[PDB]
Amino acid sequence: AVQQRRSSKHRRDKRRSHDALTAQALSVCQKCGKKKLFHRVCSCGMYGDLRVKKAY
Amino acid sequence: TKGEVRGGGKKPYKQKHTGKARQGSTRNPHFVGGGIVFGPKPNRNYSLKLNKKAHTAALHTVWSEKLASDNTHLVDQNLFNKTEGKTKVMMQFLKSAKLLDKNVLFVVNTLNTNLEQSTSNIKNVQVKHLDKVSVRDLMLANALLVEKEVLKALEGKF
Amino acid sequence: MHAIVVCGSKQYLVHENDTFFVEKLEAPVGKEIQLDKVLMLDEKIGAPYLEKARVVCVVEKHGLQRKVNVIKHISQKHHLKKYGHRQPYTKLKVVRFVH
Amino acid sequence: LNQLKSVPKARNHKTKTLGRGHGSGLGKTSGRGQKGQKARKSGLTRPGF
Amino acid sequence: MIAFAKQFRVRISPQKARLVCQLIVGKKTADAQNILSNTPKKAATLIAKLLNSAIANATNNHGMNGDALYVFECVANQGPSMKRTIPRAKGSSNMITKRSSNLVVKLSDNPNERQELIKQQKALVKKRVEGQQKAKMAR
Amino acid sequence: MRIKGGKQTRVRRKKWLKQASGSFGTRHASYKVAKQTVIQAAKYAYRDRRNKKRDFRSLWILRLNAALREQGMTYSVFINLLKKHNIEINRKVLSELAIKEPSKFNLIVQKVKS
Amino acid sequence: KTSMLTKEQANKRRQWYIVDAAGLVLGKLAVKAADLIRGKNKVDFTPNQDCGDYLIIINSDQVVLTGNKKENEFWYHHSQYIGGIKKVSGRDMLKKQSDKLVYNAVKGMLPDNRLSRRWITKVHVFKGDKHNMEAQKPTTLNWS
RNA sequence: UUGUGGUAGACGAGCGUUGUAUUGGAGUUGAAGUCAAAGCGUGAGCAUUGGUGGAUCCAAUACAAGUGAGAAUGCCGGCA
RNA sequence: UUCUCGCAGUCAGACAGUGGGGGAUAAGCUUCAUUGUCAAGAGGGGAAGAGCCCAGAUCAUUAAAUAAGGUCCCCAAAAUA
RNA sequence: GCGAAACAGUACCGUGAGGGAAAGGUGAAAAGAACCCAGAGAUGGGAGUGAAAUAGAUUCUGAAACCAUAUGCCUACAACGUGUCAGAGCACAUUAAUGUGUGAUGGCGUGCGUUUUGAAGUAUGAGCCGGCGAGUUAUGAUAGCAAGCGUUAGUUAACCA
Repeated sequence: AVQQRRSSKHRRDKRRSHDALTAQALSVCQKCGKKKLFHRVCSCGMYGDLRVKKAY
Repeated sequence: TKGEVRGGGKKPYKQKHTGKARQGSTRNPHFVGGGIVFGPKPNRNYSLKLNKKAHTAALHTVWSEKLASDNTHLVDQNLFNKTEGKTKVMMQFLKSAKLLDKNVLFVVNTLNTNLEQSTSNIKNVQVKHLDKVSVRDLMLANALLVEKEVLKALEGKF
Repeated sequence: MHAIVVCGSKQYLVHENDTFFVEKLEAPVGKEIQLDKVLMLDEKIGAPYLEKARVVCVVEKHGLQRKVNVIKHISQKHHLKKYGHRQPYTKLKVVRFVH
Repeated sequence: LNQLKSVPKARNHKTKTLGRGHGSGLGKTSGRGQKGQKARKSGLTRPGF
Repeated sequence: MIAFAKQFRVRISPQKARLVCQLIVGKKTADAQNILSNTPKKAATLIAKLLNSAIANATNNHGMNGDALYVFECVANQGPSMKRTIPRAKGSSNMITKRSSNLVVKLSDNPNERQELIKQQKALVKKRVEGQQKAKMAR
Repeated sequence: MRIKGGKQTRVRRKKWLKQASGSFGTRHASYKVAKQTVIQAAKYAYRDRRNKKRDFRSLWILRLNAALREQGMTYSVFINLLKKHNIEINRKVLSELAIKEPSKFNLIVQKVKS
Repeated sequence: KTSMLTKEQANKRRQWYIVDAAGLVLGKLAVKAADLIRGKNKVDFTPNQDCGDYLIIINSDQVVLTGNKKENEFWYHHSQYIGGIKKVSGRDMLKKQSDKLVYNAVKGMLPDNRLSRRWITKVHVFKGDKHNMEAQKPTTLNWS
């Protein structure tokens, strides 16, 4: 469907206002020097302290 | 004008099924493509009729103003000589005659070469002959050095 | 204590130590004017108009009213007549009294 | 009366331009009503009509 | 305290860049670098590299604290986008645009560095008021 | 003789823009719509220069009549009392301000007694 | 040029009052409540400076109505649905809510204004005389 | 004294812009154009200030106007 | 309002009354003569408004006295019998 | 302004006759941002150059509309072309000016043309900004105003200097 008139910028910004993005959850990774996002693996490839997979 | 510009007369749009203006031409004077019918027209006369009686009356009045202006002191034929084209001595003369800022006009009927080689380097001075002097040129100067032979001829001319 | 004066067609209740604007009454700046078309100064009133009652006032400036832009128009009929309005007035204040 | 001062004696009378201006007439109707045949280009039919 | 880092024409829509960077404006870099290295956004690496270059310039080229720096303001400017024609059904076409962006972010050290802008604006309007006053000082 | 002629039009449009300010967003930056809103505001101003002048009278009359009926006598009978005896010309606003300066309306209400 | 009118700003005061409804009839009590709340009884009335006070109306149920009116004129309330008109009579409202009836009457009697909604809730109306609203030290202003 | 609504429509009186003729002025101490400001104007308009700007412009009188912009489902460029 | 000269627009009108033509002495119907209005001119009363009633405006003024109309409250003005 | 200030009738369009655009500007002299830092690099930042780097090759300039963010204020029970006049509250202090900036609330307030009997309209037109955009001239005539001449005036056309 098509509106008979152009949409006001105020509904543009007000409707887009719901698109605010939440922040990421983080953790504390001690042996690897990383501030790792929660319940994931760190840049060292250690998830909960295990060198499960090689760094490179 | 419309037909003076190059371009084939045809409708780029179909007359129906188009929401824009009619636009029944590729080029249209409301475009930038041309077709202007209101511009410079090279057909005017650039002339206006003026009778000789009124013109002669205007000349009589302007020469009356000149003689009454009093800043029309007389000169002689012999004084037009004594120089080849040396304006510097003539410049000293004219500043000694308190003319530097206002235009200076010379009247002549003998066409002396000494004056014409001079007074032809500065916009503040120019010579002109009685047959070719016009009312504007007379009042363009406000400062004239008049010769002695124009007097009787001008009086007899009326 | 106070007075009521009539300037133009408007009444003004003025006490002491009060400054105010009124209509232009052809008064030079810094001069003293006795005002007579007054009413109800202090237990003093006359029936049609108050008699033998005045009030001193001192003018301090002449001014012009705020320039309003009166653009009176008839729409769809091309009427668009425009004018700018400033109205003269005098700012003045009373001094002590006079009766 | 010089080039620095030139004023005529009662000339430059009332002119009329019908293409511009709207606060003093001479706009779209241009002082000749509306919907006349003469409003179309090249009106003013032959005087013998 | 400018600490800016201009980018000048990487091809990305600033509409999404503003939306992703409200979450980092006014906050430090230590708590932001980790999250930007982890956020699932296209401009994450771009903004991370830009802020790293800005920090390097601030520390080396000028010399400041680093422990109290934080993003002063977001801005993702709209430069010249590029227009390309796309064909469609029934021999029709549309004229779509691909957006670019200028990225520049200043870094501030104190809880201040905003008010002096108003102070200097007031100064430049004052010098105007003395300029106007001097106009009537002619005798 | 071709003249670009662009500065005068932009100056006139700047003046039109400066006619009003602080409007509802797009209105204070839309030239034609701003002009129309300015015209509507001028109509408001003229119509109001009529209405407020006619309505101050009603406001004063009401605010007096409230007290007068709280004093026991209506506004119209008060006007008649003025008319029939001791006709004192006074503004309804000034009778208001007489209340704002207390201990003086008592002189009026004792003077109205014929 | 200047005779500027003076009205108080940011100055407000609201008192508690007591009014009866035994001999009263809806119209006169309604107009008196309306011009009391609405400020038509203050020498210093200001349209935007809290012209209203607090009112308490007691024993509304014994109000007298002129006979068949109680079943002649009907009070309707329409819901969001078709046939949503619920229609009641005077005898029904007299035992269920006449305080709401006088509420409706005075709200339709008051100007439909942004402040009038705050004006209309300034009055506490009860069919009895034993409740919490009597602990605010009210004033016996009846027939007012 | 009479007024002073006013369509189309008639009249009268005006303002502004470009440039030519001249007088005159101003001009890196900063022209034009520019934005910004809390003026003067009965109106077409006229200032002032401060910063950008980097080199002509304006005051007065006439003359000739590609001489006066909101609409033309107008045209172009950019922007939604 | 008569005379001359210049410039035109105007012949797609509408409403109401008074009296008529048609029709159903029907229609906010059509066409008419007169009266006024709107077009071309706004306000106040009619809750709303081109034609209805009172009306016929340079502008401004925190003034008064009135017309139609109105005076239980909305919404400004009164009561007495 | 020749369509064309440039490798212009060019690119491009059709298969072909034919149709047919756009875009110029560095600084004084490039001395064109050498050297360092970050990054893969572009690039950015320093530093340097230079009178100036709001002179950085993105280049004479840089309004509007368009998109943002922030100074001070208001706003999440409210029937509004969102404004006027009153109006606190707040934050200030000017082209010293009956000061400015925002406006809780009160009173009231159904666009601009267009053609039209008559449109606030659900008739049409407009997304916005900028630019551009439509009563000239020739030969005469009519009438007015003004000027000149003047009652055997006056005018010269073409034409020559």
